[PDB]
Amino acid sequence: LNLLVIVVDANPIWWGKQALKESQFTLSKCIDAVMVLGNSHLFMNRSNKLAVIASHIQESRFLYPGLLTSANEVIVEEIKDLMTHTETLLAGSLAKALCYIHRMNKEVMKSRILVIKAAEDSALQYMNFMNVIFAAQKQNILIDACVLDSDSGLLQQACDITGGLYLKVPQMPSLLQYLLWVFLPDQDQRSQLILPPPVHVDYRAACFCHRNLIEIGYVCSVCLSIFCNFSPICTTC
Amino acid sequence: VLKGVLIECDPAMKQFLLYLDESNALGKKFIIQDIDDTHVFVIAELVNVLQERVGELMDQNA
Amino acid sequence: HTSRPLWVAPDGHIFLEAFSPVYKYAQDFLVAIAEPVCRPTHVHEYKLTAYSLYAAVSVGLQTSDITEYLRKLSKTGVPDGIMQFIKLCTVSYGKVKLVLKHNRYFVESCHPDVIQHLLQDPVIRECRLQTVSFEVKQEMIEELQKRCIHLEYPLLAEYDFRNDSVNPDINIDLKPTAVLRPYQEKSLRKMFGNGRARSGVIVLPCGAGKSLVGVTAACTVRKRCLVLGNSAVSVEQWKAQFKMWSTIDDSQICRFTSDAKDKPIGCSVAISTYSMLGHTTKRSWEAERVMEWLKTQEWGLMILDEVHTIPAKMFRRVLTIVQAHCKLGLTATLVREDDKIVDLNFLIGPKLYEANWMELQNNGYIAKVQCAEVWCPMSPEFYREYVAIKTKKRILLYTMNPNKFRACQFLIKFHERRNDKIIVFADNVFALKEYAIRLNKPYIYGPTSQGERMQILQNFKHNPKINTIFISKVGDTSFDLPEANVLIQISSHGGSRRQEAQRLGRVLRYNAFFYSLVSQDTQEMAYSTKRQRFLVDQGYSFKVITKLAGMEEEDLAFSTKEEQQQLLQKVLAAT
Amino acid sequence: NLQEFLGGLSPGVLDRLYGHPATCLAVFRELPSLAKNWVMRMLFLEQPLPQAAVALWVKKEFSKAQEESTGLLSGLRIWHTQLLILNPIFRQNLRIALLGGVPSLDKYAEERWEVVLHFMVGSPSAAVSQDLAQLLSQAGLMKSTEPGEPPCITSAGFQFLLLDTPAQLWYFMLQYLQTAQSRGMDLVEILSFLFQLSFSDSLLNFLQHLREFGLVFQRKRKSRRYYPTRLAINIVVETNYRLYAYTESELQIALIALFSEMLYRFPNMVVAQVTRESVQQAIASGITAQQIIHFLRTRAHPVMLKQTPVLPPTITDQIRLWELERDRLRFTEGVLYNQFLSQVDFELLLAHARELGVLVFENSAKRLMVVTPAGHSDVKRFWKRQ
Amino acid sequence: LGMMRHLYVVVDGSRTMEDQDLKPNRLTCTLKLLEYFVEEYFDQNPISQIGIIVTKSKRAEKLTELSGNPRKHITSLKKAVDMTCHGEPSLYNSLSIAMQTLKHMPGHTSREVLIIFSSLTTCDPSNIYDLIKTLKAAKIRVSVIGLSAEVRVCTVLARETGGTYHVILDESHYKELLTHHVSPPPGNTEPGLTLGGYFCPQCRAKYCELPVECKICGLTLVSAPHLARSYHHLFPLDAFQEIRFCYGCQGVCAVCQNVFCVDCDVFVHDSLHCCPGCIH
Ligand SMILES: [Zn+2]
Ligand SMILES: [Zn+2]
Ligand SMILES: [Zn+2]
Ligand SMILES: [Zn+2]
Ligand SMILES: [Zn+2]
Repeated sequence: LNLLVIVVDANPIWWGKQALKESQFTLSKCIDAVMVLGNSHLFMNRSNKLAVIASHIQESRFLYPGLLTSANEVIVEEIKDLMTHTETLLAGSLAKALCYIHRMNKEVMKSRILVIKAAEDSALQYMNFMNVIFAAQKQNILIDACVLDSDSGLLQQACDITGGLYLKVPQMPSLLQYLLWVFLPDQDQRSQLILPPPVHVDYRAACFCHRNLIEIGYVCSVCLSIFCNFSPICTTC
Repeated sequence: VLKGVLIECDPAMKQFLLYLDESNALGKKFIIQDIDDTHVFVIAELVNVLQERVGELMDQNA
Repeated sequence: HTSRPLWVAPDGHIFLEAFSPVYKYAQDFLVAIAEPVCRPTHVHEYKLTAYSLYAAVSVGLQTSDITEYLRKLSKTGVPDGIMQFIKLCTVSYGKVKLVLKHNRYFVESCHPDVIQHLLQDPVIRECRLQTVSFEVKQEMIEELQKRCIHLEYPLLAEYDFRNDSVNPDINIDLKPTAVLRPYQEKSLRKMFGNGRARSGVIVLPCGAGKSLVGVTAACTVRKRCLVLGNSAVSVEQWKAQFKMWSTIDDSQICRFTSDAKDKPIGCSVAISTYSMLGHTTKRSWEAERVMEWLKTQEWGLMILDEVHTIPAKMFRRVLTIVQAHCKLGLTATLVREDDKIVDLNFLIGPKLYEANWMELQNNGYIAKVQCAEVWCPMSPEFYREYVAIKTKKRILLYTMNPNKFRACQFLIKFHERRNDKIIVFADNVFALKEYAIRLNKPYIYGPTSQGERMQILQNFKHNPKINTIFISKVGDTSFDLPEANVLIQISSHGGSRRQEAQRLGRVLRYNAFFYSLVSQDTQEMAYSTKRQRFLVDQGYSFKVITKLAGMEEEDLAFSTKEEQQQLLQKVLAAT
Repeated sequence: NLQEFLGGLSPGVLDRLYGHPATCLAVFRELPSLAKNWVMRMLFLEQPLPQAAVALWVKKEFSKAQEESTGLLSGLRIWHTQLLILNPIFRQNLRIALLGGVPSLDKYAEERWEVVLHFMVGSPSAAVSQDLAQLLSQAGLMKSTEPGEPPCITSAGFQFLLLDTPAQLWYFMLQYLQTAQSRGMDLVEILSFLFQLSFSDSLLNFLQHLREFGLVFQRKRKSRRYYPTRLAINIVVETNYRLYAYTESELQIALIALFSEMLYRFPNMVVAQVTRESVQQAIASGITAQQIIHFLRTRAHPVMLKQTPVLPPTITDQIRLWELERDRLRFTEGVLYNQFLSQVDFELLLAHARELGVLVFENSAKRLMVVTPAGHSDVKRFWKRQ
Repeated sequence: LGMMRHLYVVVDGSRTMEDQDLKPNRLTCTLKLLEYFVEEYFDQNPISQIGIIVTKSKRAEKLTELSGNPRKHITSLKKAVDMTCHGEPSLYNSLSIAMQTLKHMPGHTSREVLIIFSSLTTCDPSNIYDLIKTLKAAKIRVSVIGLSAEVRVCTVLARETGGTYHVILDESHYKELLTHHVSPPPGNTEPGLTLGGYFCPQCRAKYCELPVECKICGLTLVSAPHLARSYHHLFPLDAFQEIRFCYGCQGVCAVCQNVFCVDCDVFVHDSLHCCPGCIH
């Protein structure tokens, strides 16, 4: 019961930018906030599970499945091995997240995925990122998300299709207090608490040639491919 | 001013106890004073021989 | 030791786990070997009998095919009293054969030393008059089959119908419109085993294809069939089934039910009743000429519908009046009181196939029945007299219960608001009148007619205005009751588990569901658990409803006590 | 229950009870639904949040679960008002639990716990240890009323056999802990030792009692450190009333024979039957039908734990309906008084009858008041003295 | 795959709509399954439309204009449950209303008319057999679902224009016949997507949470996640070949050479619809 997969944004280009920005919030002061929420999920019930995924560039390693002193010393040594194409990939990590939930749901459970996104969104994976949301919506898997600086437009649609929460933190070093407040309770205890409501949804699409975010465009009538301001003929078939 | 152990039961089972009062199956003065269509006052020394008579009626429908 | 899903008890009892991966190849073995006792959803329980192995070796499996496939599906090792009993009751099958040729019965053997042993029993000598034979008397062919089992040399009735050269093979052919379901194809595969027909009993449900297997068995032997039914309505249906799936002209499906008599002498399929063929009194002249014709022509594949009434005293004299090679018995409920179904293993033959009742429900061939036994408390004015007397007047007192009246009037209203078709089965015909005129509903009283029996039965089907009907001991057979949806059985015959599996057949012909009203703390509680004694062996779950879904809030009759005191002055006034 | 025991306790022992890996995680693991959230919310706080905030942190729907949570959460004395800052002994040690500051182990545990349960049945292979026989009789599940060569089993001992394997152990330690205040040691160190086992000199003597039921494993006759077992963490049933049981342990067979009847016994399977005359044979001693249903749902086969609701509903109320045949004719004791022509006095007696809590039944036609004989000696004084 | 559809649904309002052999009102069983039909239509068809016309007393009245609102149709069918249903219907008038405003749709669509007909008699003031020559010219595909019988003109109307004609066995057969019409048979429109909760991008006309077109500027406002579900049929994913440690669940694709398992091979192809190794 209550399996919680955390997908951390381990983008080594954005985290190195803040490591020299002297903003007093590095990666090592953020993975330990995942480790405390990882440890605090293993206390609210006896039979609770955990899985942490790290989103590198061109790689996405599982962290925790390779008492809590053997559950935190693995995530410490794996960040020490993974952190030693200038945009991160997120849909490859949520694809492994839906694969791990589906296997652990075969050995029995309500599950949910918490994404801690840090860098800006990559619109080049919108055709794949939207597939893993409907694959998660058909199994009632919540996709919660907390963002650090910039509102990811793709990630707000993940929390409203599935039914999760979207929360923009205003402060970097108070990350753990938001994580323990709105993402620590499960789906059933969420109905009995007050959470901040979603404030905005970023509904756009992408062209099939430029993949730009369009608000007014042209769709085909048989292919349903949305296009930019040309509309000569159906390009696909 | 009389002394007697109380019995509450189903009204269907209550008429069984009034039947044993006017048929002398166990003794003469079984029911001291009927009070209600759910409660019946019986004497104290013949309760256990009454309990086996109800258990006989409960076992004629096995 | 964790696969191989059986357990062979040392007396004989086979517990089969219906969750193993090899269940479908172990259930299709134990049907051909043993007979089913109980079949719940998880663990079945078969039983090794003497007659069940005679039906085993009649099909192509030998005595070394059975004891070598019990070891591979054992989980224990067969415990040496099943190894000996299988070897004993299978090496003595094909030694004595009862064959007839031109209207004379003959006991035939091939090994001559059996005839040197069979002709010293003092009753086999009373039926008389390599290949050693001696002619036996037709009139006491029943006692010969009793004694031949009594000394473990049983009689088989395998008709070898592909080549007989005496009988005029008729043009009965199965039309390509009657497609038969895979449980019917499995029952006919055990009958026509090695290309030779076999006299057995096939137990399929009535709403299931009980009649199509009869027509297909007549379509396969293709000799002079003879169909028997219990009622004059049942012979009106077998004509209507032989015209639907068998392509026969109207000049060959003759009936013999004493009302139309469409030239019954000189035909190919004769559909008659019991107590027409075994009518023990002086017959009419038109019937005397047909029974003189039917007594002198050998048939093939008699069909005896409603097999459970054969072991009576009159209806078992039929099988010695009419001579037939094969004898198929089609029923729906094989159980019967007085212990005479073991008697039926030699009047007809071994039990061929029994349909798995929970499997036909799970595949959609039979309606998913939600059994329920709502029991009603006794009124305190009525229990005053129920414990006073013992002599048969208390049967009226528990069937005319005022609190049982409120559970029938509520259950009728609860399904009339759902557009369900209600049949209220109720014996004890005085309770039929005082139930069906206080709700103003039609009732088949039993001595009504043939005319108004029909018009009440057909406005019930094709009209959404008439919704209920109050039958009384009429629908206890294979009648043309028009597809009820619920069935509120009120105080039927005493302890017969045959009847409450025939009332169930009216429902499966949750989609449909039937009730059973019981006045609690009376004799009827003991009866209603003796009648579910058969239905729990087909996996049916009988719930208990103590209080209904708001019975005290609608306009139910017998509200006050002054209108409840008048009914006791009407019921107790009969005596 | 655990929080039933800790609720009736002084604050002078709970503050010294809170060790770092043992007790603060154990009480936190048993908090009902929402109390686990408030402790994690103010775990990192230092200034007390105002008292009106936690009433507004829930919806108006499910507002009744708010007070029963904090009634327990203040009942164990985790916070106080402080004007709701947590206990400094509790907040510090729970933050230590968030990273602050071999088949022989299993087969020994089952065969050593089974011989404890075999003492509660008739068997010559009983647990021969005289300290355990006096331990059970003061707990109240082994009646003697004599010296006795065997000890008997009372009605509460029959209910102990059908409790769950974790749940029967918590009832067993609660009677060990309630009597150890005057015969053993302090309650603080023995209770915090069990919670540290879940994940002085006198404490070695308590270890040798766990050696008898099986929660530790010595293997070399009282060495330095122990070895915890799987006990120290804290069959099918058919529509035709048959239950098939794939066990071969002799304890589990006789537990079926309390409420069933045996009709075959293969190796690795025992088939029994739940009948009317066998459940009522168990209810007559009192193993009442709410315990029979809980016995089969915790011990169910994997093929029963499928898409159907387990313990199919025809058999789960037929055992309940066979309990209610004993429920007819509930006897209760009383004394009557009648035969008074005064039409006010039977109404006058109501003002002197109800306030003691002795009246049983009330009538309105002839107004039969019935009093228990324990309260009859004083109502006869009021009638003669006006 | 399928194309755009502009489907009218013609509902009978005759005297015979008070008949039994259904739910106890024949009209309210039609309106019950139609509200299920509108919901299932817009889920297998993202950018289509539905009009609903009724016929009563030799006249046809357009109950709802042809618009792709999946809510405005259901709240109008719930309003017309208590219709009086007097007189005999018409089939020339209903296919004239459903032709004067279905002739002007663009030619790259599949214009259709579904007539649910309970009455037997179509009393109409003109000849029907020139409409069927006109409906065949306008490429309209008229299909009829009949009740209780088989009218001759309803088979000529179905098989000449190109539709089907079926008759009801029962209410279970009626729900099965409507589910055959939700599937589409095998040009560039201008929509505007609806960022900011639900606003309008062309003229800032705020309204409720609908995929309906703009009532002011006339632009269709669709939700881009709704169109995203109908992908993965075009450039779909291929199957794998099979002969321990996995790549998806961590405990064989021929594109990127990534080993999967049996529990992953059933999940990538069926529900995930994208290879988890191919996204890297
Ligand atoms: Zn296209
Ligand atoms: Zn573009
Ligand atoms: Zn606009
Ligand atoms: Zn895998
Ligand atoms: Zn790939």
